[PDB]
Amino acid sequence: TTRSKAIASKTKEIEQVYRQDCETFGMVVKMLIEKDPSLEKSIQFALRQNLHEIGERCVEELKHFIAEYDTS
Amino acid sequence: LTTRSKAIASKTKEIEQVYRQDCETFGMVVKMLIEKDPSLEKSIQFALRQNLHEIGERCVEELKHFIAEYDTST
Amino acid sequence: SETTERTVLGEYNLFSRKIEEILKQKNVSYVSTVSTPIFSTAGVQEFVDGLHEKLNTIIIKAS
Repeated sequence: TTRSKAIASKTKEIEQVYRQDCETFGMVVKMLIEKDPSLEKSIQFALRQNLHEIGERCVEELKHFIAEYDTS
Repeated sequence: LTTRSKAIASKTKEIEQVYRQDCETFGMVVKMLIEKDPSLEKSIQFALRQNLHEIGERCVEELKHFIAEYDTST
Repeated sequence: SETTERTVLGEYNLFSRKIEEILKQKNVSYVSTVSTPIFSTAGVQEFVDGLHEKLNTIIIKAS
């Protein structure tokens, strides 16, 4: 309704932050691998866990924005 | 002081800020990587050092480039 | 050698779909438009200090 605007705005913000976390993790990991190629496969687990957990915190951040907003 | 001394000093300050940013970003990412898979600690650290060194050298090259450009066209 | 890119993009997709499930569920709202990520244009203080010294050296030589 009227609130739709506000939720969309914070969701865009959070997506931008997560997108940045992604670009950074990938850039660093690619350079690490550039220097040490035997990492290419084994590092994936640590990359994936990090990005998954960060993803969830971002997701959680949005939920607790919704719940707080709808309190009145 | 001279225009030229000021230009070199500011260029140096800018390069150092950029480098500091890159080092802190590399270090933050690598710390999270290692927390999640500590068996990687030694090889990731090694690759870290390699990167921070090469980038360090490019910073050095960048400053020399600046000085050389300035002293060939001003 | 696209494994890292494929990984990061896959994480971003999973994330944005979970974002959409939340938005739809509670409640309504519209389509996000953040572009998908892209990859092209312990102690670190020792590297900072090393750079600072090489650059001061250069500066001095320059005068």
